Amino acid sequence: FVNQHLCGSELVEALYLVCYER
Amino acid sequence: GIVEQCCTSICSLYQLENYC
Repeated sequence: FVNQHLCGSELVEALYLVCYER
Repeated sequence: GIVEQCCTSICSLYQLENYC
């Protein structure tokens, strides 16, 4: 993902990663 | 918005936090 376009399910995957809370 | 910034252009992952 580093310096890559994030769309659709790839964007979704990134959002879950950033937003997950323990 | 964030979708255009991340999908059409490039965004840092830190920019997605505001949408949690």
